[PDB]
Amino acid sequence: DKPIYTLQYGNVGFVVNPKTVNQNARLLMGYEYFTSRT
Amino acid sequence: QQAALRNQQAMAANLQARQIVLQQSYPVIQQVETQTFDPANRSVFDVTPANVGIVKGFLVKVTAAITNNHATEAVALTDFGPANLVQRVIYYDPDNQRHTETSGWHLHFVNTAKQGAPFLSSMVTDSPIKYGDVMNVIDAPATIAAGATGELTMYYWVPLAYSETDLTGAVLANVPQSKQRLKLEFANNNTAFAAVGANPLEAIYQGAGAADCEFEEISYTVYQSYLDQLPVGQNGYILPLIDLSTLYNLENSAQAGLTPNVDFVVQYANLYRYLSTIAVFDNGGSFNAGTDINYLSQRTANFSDTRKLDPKTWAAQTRRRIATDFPKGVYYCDNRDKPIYTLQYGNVGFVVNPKTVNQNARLLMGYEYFTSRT
Amino acid sequence: LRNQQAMAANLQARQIVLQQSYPVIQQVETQTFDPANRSVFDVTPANVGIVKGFLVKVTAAITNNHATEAVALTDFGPANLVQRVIYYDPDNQRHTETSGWHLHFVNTAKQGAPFLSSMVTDSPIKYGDVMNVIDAPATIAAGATGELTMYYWVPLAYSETDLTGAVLANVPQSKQRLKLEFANNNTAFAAVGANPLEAIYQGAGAADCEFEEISYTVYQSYLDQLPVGQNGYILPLIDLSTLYNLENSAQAGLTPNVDFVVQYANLYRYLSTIAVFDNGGSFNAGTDINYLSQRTANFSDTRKLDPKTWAAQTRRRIATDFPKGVYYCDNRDKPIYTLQYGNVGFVVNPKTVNQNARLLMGYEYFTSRT
Amino acid sequence: ALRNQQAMAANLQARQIVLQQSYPVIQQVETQTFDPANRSVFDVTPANVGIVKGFLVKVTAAITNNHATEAVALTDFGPANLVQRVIYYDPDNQRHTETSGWHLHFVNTAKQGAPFLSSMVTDSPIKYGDVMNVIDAPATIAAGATGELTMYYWVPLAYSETDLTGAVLANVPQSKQRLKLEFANNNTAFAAVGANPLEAIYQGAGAADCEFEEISYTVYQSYLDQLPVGQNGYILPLIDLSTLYNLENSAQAGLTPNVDFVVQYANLYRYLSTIAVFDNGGSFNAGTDINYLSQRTANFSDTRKLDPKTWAAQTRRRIATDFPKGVYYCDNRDKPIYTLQYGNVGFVVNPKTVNQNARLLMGYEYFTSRT
Amino acid sequence: ALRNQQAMAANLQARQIVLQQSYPVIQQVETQTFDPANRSVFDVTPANVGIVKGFLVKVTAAITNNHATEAVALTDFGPANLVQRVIYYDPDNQRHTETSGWHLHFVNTAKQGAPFLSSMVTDSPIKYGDVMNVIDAPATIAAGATGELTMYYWVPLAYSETDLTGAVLANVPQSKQRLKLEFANNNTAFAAVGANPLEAIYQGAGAADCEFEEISYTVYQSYLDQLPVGQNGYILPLIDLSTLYNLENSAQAGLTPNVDFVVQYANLYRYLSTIAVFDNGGSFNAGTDINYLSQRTANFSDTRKLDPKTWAAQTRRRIATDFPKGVYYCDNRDKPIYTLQYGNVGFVVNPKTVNQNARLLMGYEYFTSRT
Repeated sequence: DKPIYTLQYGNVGFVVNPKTVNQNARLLMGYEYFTSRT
Repeated sequence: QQAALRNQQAMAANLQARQIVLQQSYPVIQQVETQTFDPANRSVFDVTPANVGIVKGFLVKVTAAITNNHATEAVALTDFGPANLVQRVIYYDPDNQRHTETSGWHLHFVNTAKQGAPFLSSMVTDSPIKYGDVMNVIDAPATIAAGATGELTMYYWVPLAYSETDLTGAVLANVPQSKQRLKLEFANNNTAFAAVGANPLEAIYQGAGAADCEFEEISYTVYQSYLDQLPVGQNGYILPLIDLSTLYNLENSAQAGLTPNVDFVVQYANLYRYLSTIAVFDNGGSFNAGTDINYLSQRTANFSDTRKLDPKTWAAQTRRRIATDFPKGVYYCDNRDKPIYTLQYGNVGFVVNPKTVNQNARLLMGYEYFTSRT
Repeated sequence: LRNQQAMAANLQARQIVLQQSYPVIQQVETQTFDPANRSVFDVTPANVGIVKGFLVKVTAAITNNHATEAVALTDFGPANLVQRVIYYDPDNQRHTETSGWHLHFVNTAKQGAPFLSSMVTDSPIKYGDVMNVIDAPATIAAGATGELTMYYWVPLAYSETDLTGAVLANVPQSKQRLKLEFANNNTAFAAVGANPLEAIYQGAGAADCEFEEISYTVYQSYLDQLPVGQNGYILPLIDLSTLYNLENSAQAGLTPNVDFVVQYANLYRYLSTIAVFDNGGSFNAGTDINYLSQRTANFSDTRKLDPKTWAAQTRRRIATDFPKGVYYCDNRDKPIYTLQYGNVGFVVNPKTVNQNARLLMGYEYFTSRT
Repeated sequence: ALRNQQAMAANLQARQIVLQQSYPVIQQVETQTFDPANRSVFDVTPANVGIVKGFLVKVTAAITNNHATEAVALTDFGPANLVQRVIYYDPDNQRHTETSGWHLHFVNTAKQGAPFLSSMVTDSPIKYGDVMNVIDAPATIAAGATGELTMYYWVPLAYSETDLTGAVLANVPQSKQRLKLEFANNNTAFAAVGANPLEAIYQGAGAADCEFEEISYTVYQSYLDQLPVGQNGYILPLIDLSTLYNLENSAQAGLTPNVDFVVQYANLYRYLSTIAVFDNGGSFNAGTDINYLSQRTANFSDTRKLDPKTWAAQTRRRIATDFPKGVYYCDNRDKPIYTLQYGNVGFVVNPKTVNQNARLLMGYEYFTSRT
Repeated sequence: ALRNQQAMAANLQARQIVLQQSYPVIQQVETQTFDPANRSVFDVTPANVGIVKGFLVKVTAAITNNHATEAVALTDFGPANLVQRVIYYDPDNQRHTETSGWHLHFVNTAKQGAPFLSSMVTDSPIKYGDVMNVIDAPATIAAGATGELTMYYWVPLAYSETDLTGAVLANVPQSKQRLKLEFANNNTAFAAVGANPLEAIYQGAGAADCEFEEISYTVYQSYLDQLPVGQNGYILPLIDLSTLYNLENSAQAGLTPNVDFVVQYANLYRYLSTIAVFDNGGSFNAGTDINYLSQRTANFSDTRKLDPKTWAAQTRRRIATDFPKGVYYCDNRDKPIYTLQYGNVGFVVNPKTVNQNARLLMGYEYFTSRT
């Protein structure tokens, strides 16, 4: 209903504060978005 | 084209009004709330401060009683100790805009940086007159033996205004409608005590008796500092509009991905004017006195380092600022006179080139900055 | 109108004086004596240029003649080597009239650290307490003799750069009077259980302690070679027509959980306030107080704080705590000033009140000669 | 006189613009690790870039006491004696500072207002403290042990971070600067019992068998880059850049009990500070061998004739502690001693006791024009 | 837009005239022989003459393996690690290249189109071959032996012999250039078995007892003299001389198996080439620990997503052989990566295997304007 949209790169971020971090840990992100062809 | 005269005039008007406000109003520090609680029941509180005049900041007093119930083993203070009594603090002004949002340890290190010495500490001297640690303003037993109870006191200053004379960041709280909000997330029995070998970063005590340590209670008192009886003029209240429309915030973040002998770079965002930077090298739960670092630096898009220094030389610059060293693995950078601003030059980054990198290593960054409300 | 120009001129003249004159610190008097014979002295400073203040050096040897009991420093210790000080200028107007301990605490407040102390650091280079500038043995054992050194700065001018309160004596002719009352064998030693407020040492051997002798040297600090202009000497008339004084007082009548209010007088611009809670001879670290504050009638408290938070504000000013039961309040940037007597008061709400309890007040203030 | 007042105004404005427009940089120039038994004098070549303010010199060392049974203990100056002498020459080969490591260190302390780069002890439970050992040396080195030392010196060109008087403009590609560092060696660093400890780092019964294992130095150059350009090229504070801010030291002898020993400020320099070390024949005393010290003008009048403890009191107001035994300091920063404003001036010491080979080591901080 | 097209035309014409009228010169600037145990960082001062194109640095060294029984063998980078870092600052103290010796060497090879200054093996009976040992290092140094090494690096300012983009005009007598060389020492040059060989020259069971005996360097400066003068003074390619051509490197971590690791071209530079070294926790593999590599635009589309061998095939077309194990190259010279022409772009590596302490060492070659 209100898409994340910033005019500046990273004016918004997705946050994860981990309690436990094993070796080779990583976040695999997936995005759905709209953007102009031009 | 030009017309930039507006800015020049705006700055002058802002400074003039700031001075008038400082000269005409009277400073007040008043208690707004006090509570004693058991962390086992609750540890997060939302304080609603009073809406009176221009708010400069909050002095937060925190006391606690901790009992080590272990049958045989003791615990000892971590490097941060009582500074971890508050885990996180977040402030929202009447317009619901967020200002400071950071960890208690970061807020405390900035309190120290701005004082020019360990915050509210008692220096030691040869004076025969009995000055000294008489009142235990910030205090915590170095160790708590098996079966013993220790008493702690620590204070945090949550700033809105930059200082007592620079009202940049201050908040005008006169709208009866919306309240300010000061959120405090305190330590509890799950964050305050670290077992041997566990990461001590957020803990108060660490040791073989940690699993049996518990808070008997925690108490806090929030004092609000503000300016009352604001000066009025032909156009109504005289107010520094730039000061009151600028946010002075502290924020922290975490980054990982360090590798031995490779530059680890943390970019500064644009728009923010960074006054200070703190970098904590949490080397997988180990905090070392510079020995796990080749050098630290601040660098601009141009491979140009403005202060690429070995750890001890970096530490020397900090000794000139706070008269001692920050705890192991905590590094400070003062950019107050010439704030890092990515518009002034290209992008800029804070650099750490590690010598040794343990598993789960990360850099915890703390920033002090000014930014336009709009 | 006016004034804007009067002050502007005053400040200009001050600047010219500081820029053109030359500072001098000169010994004016030294004396050694036995307090068994005398303990009050009237020192006559030199009438030269603009006088800024006096540095008073006091040394003493104390012998514990007790057979087996020792004595130990009180909280004020050597700061009680001088019991009182009074200064009269060439026009017979008094400036400071206060106790040695209050004077010492103000010296500390103005320095921003324990006065003339040596700060401890990790430096391997041997800086440290090399010269024992202010010094006194923690204890003097039965049969032993201890050597003490104390310094006090009696201010006329507010600071090295603010000449408010300074005294013009290059002309006056009439003499200045710096009166000093030293500790004696009756005030310096407190028996166990007795009030240690005014004493230097307290302990089981006190009754047999005595001064071997006391010596003092007064150094006068002034500005010479004053600048001359058209109308003559260029002088900051406001600075020289303002008194910067320290004064003390005592108040009693405290009762548990009730606000004890000490009214500030009108006319005076109070820069700082010190309140000592002499709780019947007991000096506690805030545990006998609920809160302290400064209050305006019909405008409430401007800083009602618990003792530790009050102490926190002081730690920002002197980098440590004053001794037990000693509370400080800085109002330098905005001096307490009421047109009506007591339109403002200093408040102490006591938690515990022993017999013979009282608050010993100390004030730093500016006021017009006229 | 109008040409001067306007000259000073132009200078300050230029200084202010340079400070506002340029960006400060501190960067490593050179690092070297060596054994002083092999070589102890080094000529470092600073980079020629912008306006140079000074050099921060990091010095580390490892010392081993191989005596069979006896230890050695730090002298009063200790690690400040790791560098024996420092000399700087600018691109025109004009000499600025030339003094001892101990004098330079004492000025660094005076300018900081506290023991240089020290860590102040407080009651804070948070673990601030001597964490990084910026300036450090073990109090003693026992027979058979090896101690590690770290020392820092700031070699100034500019007077301060905001006052560029004494700074050096180094933008001439073929004219090099020279920073000469003369380090301690086994001969200077270790003093036998009873020998003069002035220049030594450690003194004790194990001295003859002490040896450096190595010394290392890293020189960082502090300067201002991206100099502002205007309608005439670089906007530069001409007075600042043509004034020398130097430190120098000398030794004076001829002291006799109860007689005023006067050291005349022999040059027409503007003396900002004076340090007097009473090396009483190898003995360094806490004022007990002195009646008084003073600064006096030809007019025979004293501006501050003080007993030793009172003299020390003035210093405690400046550096929050006392300088080591026998070291006396005098601040004249706001009103520099300048013999052309008043008669010749002298620094005075009236000794109470004078041992054989007694002397006053004088250290000066001053401004003087290139021409 | 007309002001630009004409600006570029004027630049090229000026460049062409400078190249036709001036005469190229290459001359020694400085030579020094030293033991890195004593000093390993040197600030060389180039001569201020005409337009400077670059520096050819000759480096020789003697290394002795004093282990009782074990040898050491060259690492994959070997003598390219004789210089650890190189940094250049021009007369205005603007920094150009700042990178590692190995990265600089790989770019020298990429620009030559074959291993830099190597001798190609052929069937010729005439005795051409490795006669002069221009770049040379013994494959192994046995216990008790001493090996001799020679290495050359070209530090570029100008992009090439014919393209003066990035060149430096050094005709300001008092503004010096700075070429800082940080050499290998016993700590960086020798890696024990199992230790990371990235920065080392030799690795083996005899490493702990290996020592440099000496290192020597000679810097030659290449420049253009007798600059053409016209009706306005020197005819100069203004765009060429106000553009920086630099090399820089950085390290990136955070790799996980089968997941795309993306390194964003974070600056608005015009990236001519990219080198990615997969230091897989001290292990350097021949593509077997990688699924694919690619360059990708915000549009999420890949312009060259390739398996490792096919990626290597493209590089073989550029340098006639493969770079060492774990070193990947990408040529973008004709169409430089420039994030302002298309969305942000990223260099991608999707690893098949990721060891502890894995990281990508990124090396970039790029153009950027001074302002």
